[PDB]
Amino acid sequence: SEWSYTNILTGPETWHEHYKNMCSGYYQSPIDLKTDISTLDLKLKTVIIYRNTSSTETTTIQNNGHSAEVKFPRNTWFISFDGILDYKYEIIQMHFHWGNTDDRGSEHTIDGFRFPLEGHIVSFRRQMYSSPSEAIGRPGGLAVLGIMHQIVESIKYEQTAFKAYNNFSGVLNSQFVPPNNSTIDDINLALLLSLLNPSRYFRYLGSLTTPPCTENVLWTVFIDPVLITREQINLFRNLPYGSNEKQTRMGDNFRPIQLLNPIDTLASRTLYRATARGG
Amino acid sequence: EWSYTNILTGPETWHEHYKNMCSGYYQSPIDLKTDISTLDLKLKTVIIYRNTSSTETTTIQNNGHSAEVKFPRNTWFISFDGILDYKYEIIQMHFHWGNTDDRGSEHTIDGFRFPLEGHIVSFRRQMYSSPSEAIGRPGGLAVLGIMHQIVESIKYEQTAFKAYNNFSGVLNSQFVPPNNSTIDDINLALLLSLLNPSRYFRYLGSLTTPPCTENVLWTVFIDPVLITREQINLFRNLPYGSNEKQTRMGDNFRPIQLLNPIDTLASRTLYRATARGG
Ligand SMILES: *[C@@H]1O[C@H](CO)[C@@H](O[C@@H]2O[C@H](CO)[C@@H](O)[C@H](O)[C@H]2NC(C)=O)[C@H](O)[C@H]1NC(C)=O
Ligand SMILES: NS(=O)(=O)c1ccc(CCNC(=S)Nc2ccc(I)cc2)cc1
Ligand SMILES: NS(=O)(=O)c1ccc(CCNC(=S)Nc2ccc(I)cc2)cc1
Ligand SMILES: *[C@@H]1O[C@H](CO)[C@@H](O)[C@H](O)[C@H]1NC(C)=O
Ligand SMILES: *[C@@H]1O[C@H](CO)[C@@H](O)[C@H](O)[C@H]1NC(C)=O
Ligand SMILES: *[C@@H]1O[C@H](CO)[C@@H](O)[C@H](O)[C@H]1NC(C)=O
Ligand SMILES: *[C@@H]1O[C@H](CO)[C@@H](O)[C@H](O)[C@H]1NC(C)=O
Ligand SMILES: [Zn+2]
Ligand SMILES: [Zn+2]
Repeated sequence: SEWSYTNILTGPETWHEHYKNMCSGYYQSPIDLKTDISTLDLKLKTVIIYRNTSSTETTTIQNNGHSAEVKFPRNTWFISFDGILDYKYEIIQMHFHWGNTDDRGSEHTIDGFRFPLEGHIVSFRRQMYSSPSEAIGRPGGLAVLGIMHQIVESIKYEQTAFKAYNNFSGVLNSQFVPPNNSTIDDINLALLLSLLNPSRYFRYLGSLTTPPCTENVLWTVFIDPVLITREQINLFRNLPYGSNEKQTRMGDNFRPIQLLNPIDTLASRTLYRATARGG
Repeated sequence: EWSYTNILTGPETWHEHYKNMCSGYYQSPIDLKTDISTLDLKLKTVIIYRNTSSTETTTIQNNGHSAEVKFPRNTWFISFDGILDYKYEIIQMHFHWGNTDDRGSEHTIDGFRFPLEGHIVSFRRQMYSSPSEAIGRPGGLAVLGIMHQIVESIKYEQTAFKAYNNFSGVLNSQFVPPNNSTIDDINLALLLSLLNPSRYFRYLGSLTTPPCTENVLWTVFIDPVLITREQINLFRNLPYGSNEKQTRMGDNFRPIQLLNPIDTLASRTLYRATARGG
């Protein structure tokens, strides 16, 4: 509402001035994920996403004016980074970033390459913090998974990411206006993760990619994309932007690339990478 | 003599010309049916791993029916149980593709054909001392099926051809049968990391070319690795062998077989694996 992607008064170039804590920082996201300048760390294990089977509550999705954001009910979806299914990270939401055109859209790049859509699965560190509102603002409170998606011409519906999303229960269209929300069938996040290799990813400490760009995010970005069709990406593009945006249709809702180590950093960060127990 | 495209020697005739075992009831490929398969949680992630002290060369041949990578002995292995103790040793990798982008794979998944199916062939070194003893004996072989799908937008480094090191450029019109060329080693571990190695169909079946021996433990990964139209067209530049009717190599896949033909004496089951978590 005080920031946008496309209105030059409030757009990404202004965030460092409008939200200095912390959009002016030097641990910002997204970054270029560079295979050659990253350190392989064999101790980083396969990611698991898993559901509390006795959870009953509804999932919703909202056009928040900046993105399409799925809101998961509490105590329902989890991430494990350590092989133990003990509720260390609890998923809160998933939102999406895409392009006006198929050659751009993602926040992260991989060796300079932009994907048409990047999904962000946002969790809080339940191991330490009892609620999301406690975690969102505090050191080390968040972990986000970045899921790239690529467009293919030939695929069965059932093998695309939209199958895991249950097609968003058909809710995406021009009438889905900010700030409306709608109930949807649940997203099968375990199926989504099975559509890529969950051992192969970049890992680094960074930030939220929208203001206030808090530097409290443990980032994991999977290298292999899940697959969607051109028709599916088009469903996002019919969403309208909020009125504080210049462009009418929602698209190009991604932040410009940040450096891993701007010149003013007082302690450099390292980009790590993981791969499966093999090779 | 056999072929894919000559109606006189082609797949419809294999059951008669090679009755052992192309007339059997445990033949491959099959349609891999998600709904009519049994999830078996005990089936673990597949690992491919290299003996880092091997230095022997890899080669590729146009054998007249496919392009076949031949790996040196004692070099590349598969583990299905998480232990790296050389139970399965990889022998070769070959490929099946179509004249057009909408067919080419031997297996289907829920009826869908992919443009290119790779077959990583290994022998059960746990029981048999050499590829030549395992290839015609019970339980001798295990093959991995790798589906590939065409994308328009991708960097070369993220395509399967990075793992293949472009086959050192040997895929071209002048690569005539039965020439063989030395190639850079194929990074099969990287290839496997391009898909989810816990998510696969598993069943007992057969070689997909004569003599169709019924001694193959099949593993077919569900998620495809990615290639470009340019890359698929390289395979289509290869010439077929002189006993094919078609000139350029393509449609070198066997028709779909049933999991359980009517005459079967003991039905087989299609299994499915997925990663721990859900
Ligand atoms: C997935 O969701 C979309 C809606 O977001 C469905 O698209 C609709 O298709 C029918 C016409 O056959 C009409 O209701 C509308 O023209 C479409 N909506 C828009 C905006 O395109 C689509 O059918 C769904 N797909 C599946 C497989 O369920
Ligand atoms: N693009 S990104 O992935 O880097 C990113 C992620 C998240 C944010 C905003 C945080 N707000 C949340 S999750 N609110 C919230 C959380 C719990 C509850 I109960 C109510 C509200 C910004 C950017
Ligand atoms: N399409 S398929 O994947 O079902 C399939 C069909 C046919 C074969 C049999 C080929 N025999 C081999 S591997 N001879 C061989 C033995 C030792 C050596 I050194 C080199 C080669 C294998 C796989
Ligand atoms: C699982 O769901 C039940 C009922 O909603 C809930 O009371 C329980 O706490 C949940 N378990 C978690 C969050 O680990
Ligand atoms: C979502 O929509 C309804 C109906 O318009 C509204 O009353 C409700 O408070 C909204 N809830 C959320 C999740 O913001
Ligand atoms: C690995 O290769 C070395 C040297 O090439 C060889 O002597 C050794 O047997 C191999 N290890 C195996 C096959 O397990
Ligand atoms: C493989 O193919 C393309 C050539 O057009 C290229 O960009 C890539 O560098 C080649 N790599 C090797 C190892 O030859
Ligand atoms: Zn985001
Ligand atoms: Zn084969």
